[PDB]
Amino acid sequence: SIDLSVDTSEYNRPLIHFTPEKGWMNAPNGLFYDKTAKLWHLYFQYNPNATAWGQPLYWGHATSNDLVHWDEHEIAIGPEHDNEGIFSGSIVVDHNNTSGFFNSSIDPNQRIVAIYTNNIPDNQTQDIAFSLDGGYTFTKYENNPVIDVSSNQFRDPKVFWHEDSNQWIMVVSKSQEYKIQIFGSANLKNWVLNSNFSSGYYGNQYECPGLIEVPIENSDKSKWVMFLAINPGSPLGGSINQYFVGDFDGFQFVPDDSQTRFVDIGKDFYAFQTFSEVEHGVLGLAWASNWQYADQVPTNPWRSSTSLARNYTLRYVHTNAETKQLTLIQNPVLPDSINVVDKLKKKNVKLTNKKPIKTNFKGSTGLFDFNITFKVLNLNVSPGKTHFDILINSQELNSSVDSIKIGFDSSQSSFYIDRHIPNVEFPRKQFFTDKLAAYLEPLDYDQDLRVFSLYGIVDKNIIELYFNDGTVAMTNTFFMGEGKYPHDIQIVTDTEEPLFELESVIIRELNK
Amino acid sequence: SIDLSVDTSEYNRPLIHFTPEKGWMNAPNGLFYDKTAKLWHLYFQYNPNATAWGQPLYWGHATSNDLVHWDEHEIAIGPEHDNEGIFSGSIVVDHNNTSGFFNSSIDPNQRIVAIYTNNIPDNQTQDIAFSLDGGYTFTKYENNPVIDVSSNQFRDPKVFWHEDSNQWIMVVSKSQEYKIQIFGSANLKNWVLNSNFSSGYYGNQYECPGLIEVPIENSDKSKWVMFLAINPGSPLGGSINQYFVGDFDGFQFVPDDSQTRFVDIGKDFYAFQTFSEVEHGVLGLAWASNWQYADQVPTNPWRSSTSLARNYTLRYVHTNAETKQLTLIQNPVLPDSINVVDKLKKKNVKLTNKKPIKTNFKGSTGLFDFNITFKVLNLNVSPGKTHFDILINSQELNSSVDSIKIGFDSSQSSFYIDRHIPNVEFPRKQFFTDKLAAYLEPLDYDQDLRVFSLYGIVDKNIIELYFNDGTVAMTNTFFMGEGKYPHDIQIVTDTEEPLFELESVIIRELNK
Ligand SMILES: *[C@@H]1O[C@H](CO)[C@@H](O[C@@H]2O[C@H](CO)[C@@H](O[C@@H]3O[C@H](CO)[C@@H](O)[C@H](O)[C@@H]3O)[C@H](O)[C@H]2NC(C)=O)[C@H](O)[C@H]1NC(C)=O
Ligand SMILES: *[C@@H]1O[C@H](CO)[C@@H](O[C@@H]2O[C@H](CO)[C@@H](O)[C@H](O)[C@H]2NC(C)=O)[C@H](O)[C@H]1NC(C)=O
Ligand SMILES: OC[C@H](O)[C@H](O)CO[C@]1(CO)O[C@H](CO)[C@@H](O)[C@@H]1O
Ligand SMILES: OC[C@H](O)[C@H](O)CO[C@]1(CO)O[C@H](CO)[C@@H](O)[C@@H]1O
Ligand SMILES: *[C@@H]1O[C@H](CO)[C@@H](O)[C@H](O)[C@H]1NC(C)=O
Ligand SMILES: *[C@@H]1O[C@H](CO)[C@@H](O)[C@H](O)[C@H]1NC(C)=O
Ligand SMILES: *[C@@H]1O[C@H](CO)[C@@H](O)[C@H](O)[C@H]1NC(C)=O
Ligand SMILES: *[C@@H]1O[C@H](CO)[C@@H](O)[C@H](O)[C@H]1NC(C)=O
Ligand SMILES: *[C@@H]1O[C@H](CO)[C@@H](O)[C@H](O)[C@H]1NC(C)=O
Ligand SMILES: *[C@@H]1O[C@H](CO)[C@@H](O)[C@H](O)[C@H]1NC(C)=O
Ligand SMILES: *[C@@H]1O[C@H](CO)[C@@H](O)[C@H](O)[C@H]1NC(C)=O
Ligand SMILES: *[C@@H]1O[C@H](CO)[C@@H](O)[C@H](O)[C@H]1NC(C)=O
Ligand SMILES: [Zn+2]
Repeated sequence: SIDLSVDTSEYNRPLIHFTPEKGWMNAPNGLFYDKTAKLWHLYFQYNPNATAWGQPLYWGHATSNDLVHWDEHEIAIGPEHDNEGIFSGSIVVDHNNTSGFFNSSIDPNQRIVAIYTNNIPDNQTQDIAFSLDGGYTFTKYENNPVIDVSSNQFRDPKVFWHEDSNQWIMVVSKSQEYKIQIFGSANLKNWVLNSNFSSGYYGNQYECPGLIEVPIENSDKSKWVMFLAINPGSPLGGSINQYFVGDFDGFQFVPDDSQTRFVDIGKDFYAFQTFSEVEHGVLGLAWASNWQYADQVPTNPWRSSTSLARNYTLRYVHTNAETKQLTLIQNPVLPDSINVVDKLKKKNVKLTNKKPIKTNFKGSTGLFDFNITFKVLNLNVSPGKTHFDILINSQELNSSVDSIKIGFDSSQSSFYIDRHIPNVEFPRKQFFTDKLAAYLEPLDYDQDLRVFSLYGIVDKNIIELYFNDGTVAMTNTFFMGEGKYPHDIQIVTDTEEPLFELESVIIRELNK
Repeated sequence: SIDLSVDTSEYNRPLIHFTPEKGWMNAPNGLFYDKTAKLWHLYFQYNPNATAWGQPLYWGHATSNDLVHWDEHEIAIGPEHDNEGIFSGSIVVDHNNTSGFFNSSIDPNQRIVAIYTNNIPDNQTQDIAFSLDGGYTFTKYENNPVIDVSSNQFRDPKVFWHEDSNQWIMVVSKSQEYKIQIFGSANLKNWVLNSNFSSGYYGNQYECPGLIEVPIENSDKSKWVMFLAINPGSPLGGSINQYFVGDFDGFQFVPDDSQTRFVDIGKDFYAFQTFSEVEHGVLGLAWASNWQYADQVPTNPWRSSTSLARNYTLRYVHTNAETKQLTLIQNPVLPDSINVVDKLKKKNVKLTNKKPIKTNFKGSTGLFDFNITFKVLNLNVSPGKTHFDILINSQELNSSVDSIKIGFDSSQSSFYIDRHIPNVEFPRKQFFTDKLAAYLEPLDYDQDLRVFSLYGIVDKNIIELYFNDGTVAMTNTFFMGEGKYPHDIQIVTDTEEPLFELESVIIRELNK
């Protein structure tokens, strides 16, 4: 039912965020690294027959050597019937053949098992499938389901090997009971329920849980981080991801505190999953939309991208002037395989109304990043002027320029985005929150002067912001008018004297 | 420093929300009922010298017989020096003279003690003062402070008599340590620290805690509810109030669960306090703004109102189709001293693009309410049309009408507000979030049809929404252009056939 006569790709298909060539994508699934083939695998909730969610629902599949250049493959897993779906799940590598699926002809690093929710009318079960060809084709286990609790709200298994307790661990959502259930298994087939976990912001239901050891920076120690998706009922409206920091013994997750925190405080970062088989640290990505409007955004013949892959650490950071908290840090994976088409580089710039920064690039890919370290100077200005703005401008088309704005206000110690584009209309835009804010403590002090940093990347219809070296992340989609895409970046202020010193400014036009 | 030559009152001063005649108001303080005088007392953080926060900072004072008609009095409490402030606090009635301040000539119901934070350079302490004239003038205790922990982040005491443990209880914020501290006292002068409580959404700092016994509807049971204000770092940006439900023994508050929930999910409901000496149930109100922009909004010669007084209960409500949670309910206090100028009443209205509801009132007070029960019918419509909208329109003034919109989308089971008023500019409007949403389960089912209810009241610059008989509350200010205020209400949809039946619609023009 997709109309291949209208293609928006030229102006709003991301270059380095994965999108399916056609149809509908939601949650990322089965994320893993093949150490033998040296390949990253992305699977995803996929409806090839429309640009909206529907059954039959499949695992789509793509691979990358570098987490930015993706090759889309044939559908990996499909349902038995048209009114069924292969819902979310994860992949593990069964190196030691605990499952019995793998003989000496399958390299240990390629002993690939998918654990997923099978959705049929009035029933959700956890099922497994194995791949003998490096994750391209799967055979479903003959004795599926591996877990059935007679529920239609029981989904999204994330599985990992727990060395300390010598077993497989599954975290899975009992979605409308607001429980993350922790199961254990010797062989991925026979599972025992070990504990239930309930905390944080409940919203309407629990989805896509995760549980992983995240490294503490400058340390050989880690904490266990429980990830949890809720939708609807996010405090920002719709879908959001949250996390909990604590310890895990193979049976029970015990948070260090009872505080609620979000992974990303943009509108468009949901169903976060981590890659299995990562040698150094923790990598993950999410679905870069919001259930409130994901199926209505003006893209064709596809809807949805993933976020960039991000690298997850824990750092002690000031959440106020007195107090440090061990906080989830994330920074984008952007390797040297990305081409720099053109660059603006400045240092020690005193920003004023007479000294704007303006890119003057020959053309546009619609893919840019900006990297700024700035200091707030001791200058008293009128309350309307305590800010500077990064403007992302389209080309002029039909006599107008569309823009989005990213700013910082020194009186509020807060970043903000305004993704309001007048004259772009789509269904459920009343839920498409335009103004988002993030409070941060200074990254550092230079004498008495507050220092902050900002890294942003814009990729045709998505902007990802990382405040203070990944202390806070904010992911938002944006939809410029037909044919319009990012062409030029400006950094402006209305202050006559300098309130902000840009210690370092690097703005790059990028390409695949 | 206030310019009394410019007065916006005629178009944007609320009729039934308390505002100071001039200057700056923030947190409500010292809320209590005088059972002898039959008088409600409102005190508030008050800067009479500007329409922005500054020291010296005072307790302003107003009284009401009905919680809508307020009489403003002389300042009740002031600081010793100009670089000091009487910060937030509470009042108790010391009926049995545990303090020793009151002889036989002071009616027991009028034995009024204020407990407040004294803010001086580099020090915040808890201090007390007593009134011998029914709360109009205070004498500070000669041995203040009553609590000093050598901190400049130690504020907002809410004190109550705990009958079960036969002592005074103080909840107070150790703001940047993220602790609510619970102290106990025989006499309001000598305090012992009994416990610390840390939970929920931390943001930047803890403020204005509260702890009170709230009744469960249709039962003789109750729970203890801990209230907590955070600012900045609200997930909605800036300032917000949250709550915890559990039990209290006079020493330790123990929540029933570790979930985070907000009292009000509008932008403009902060520093909530409950009235002391309420006979039946729990009444409270808040400051109806957000620290991000409170001191920049285009009102003069005052800034800020309170919310309406609200009546607080607990009810088991569906947060999803399967699961009920004991949830905080709030409904506005709107007594018979409010006059109905005009009303539109409709019932069993099958709403369509050809059947809009439009008020045709002769003039406008700028004060209206709307009370709607509606059913979602089984009709498949295009995704752009799965909603209806309540439009609140200004008069046409120099050929333009300003409006705000409250809607419901049946596909998302969510209400929304859009307070976006283009052309009205003020400092820090980048933080003035325009689009807010609230997910709700149906109030009821009529066979298979989903039933919802909405009560809204608009009072010149503030709209308060109560979804499903107070299941969710949302408070937002809005600023129409110079001279413009609400005049007419419309209820519209774009559906050609009926998707919504308005079972009952009552729209009233009100006056004081
Ligand atoms: C994600 O960020 C982490 C840093 O937090 C990166 O981990 C680092 O990765 C490199 C490999 O690229 C490691 O270097 C190797 O370490 C071994 C053992 O010391 C050494 O013998 C090898 O010669 C090699 O240099 C490095 O140790 C590691 N750092 C930590 C703290 O684990 C990781 O590369 C990032 N991943 C991506 C995709 O960006
Ligand atoms: C707030 O709500 C409670 C009901 O939830 C009201 O309590 C009743 O008040 C009347 C007197 O006005 C008593 O005779 C009843 O016994 C009370 N009922 C319960 C269940 O306690 C209270 O009146 C309300 N207050 C306001 C101002 O609306
Ligand atoms: O249908 C499930 C419900 O609508 C969720 O809010 C979306 O569900 C998720 C998360 O968005 O997508 C998957 C199905 O495509 C499912 O496995 C997962 O829990
Ligand atoms: O001290 C100001 C602080 O940063 C808060 O965000 C505002 O403080 C409050 C709450 O808004 O106002 C009062 C003083 O006006 C103080 O008692 C209370 O904690
Ligand atoms: C859906 O897409 C699948 C996979 O391409 C295809 O085989 C099938 O015919 C389609 N089903 C429907 C209902 O269109
Ligand atoms: C090992 O598995 C391979 C791949 O399916 C299969 O072809 C082969 O027969 C198996 N070998 C043995 C010894 O069973
Ligand atoms: C966990 O939750 C399940 C499903 O509700 C319940 O049956 C079981 O009693 C709980 N188990 C534990 C260990 O709490
Ligand atoms: C941003 O600049 C910092 C400081 O120069 C640098 O170390 C970092 O790698 C840059 N970030 C990105 C994403 O390129
Ligand atoms: C502030 O207002 C108070 C009370 O009206 C008044 O006594 C005083 O003159 C004012 N102080 C300053 C510093 O403006
Ligand atoms: C109570 O104290 C007041 C002064 O505050 C005084 O007017 C009065 O005489 C006293 N009454 C008694 C009964 O001691
Ligand atoms: C409560 O918190 C205070 C301030 O951090 C601390 O000194 C005290 O030891 C704590 N008391 C208890 C009983 O936890
Ligand atoms: C709204 O309508 C209901 C009847 O459905 C009524 O009982 C209730 O009091 C009304 N609310 C207000 C605040 O007027
Ligand atoms: Zn606009």
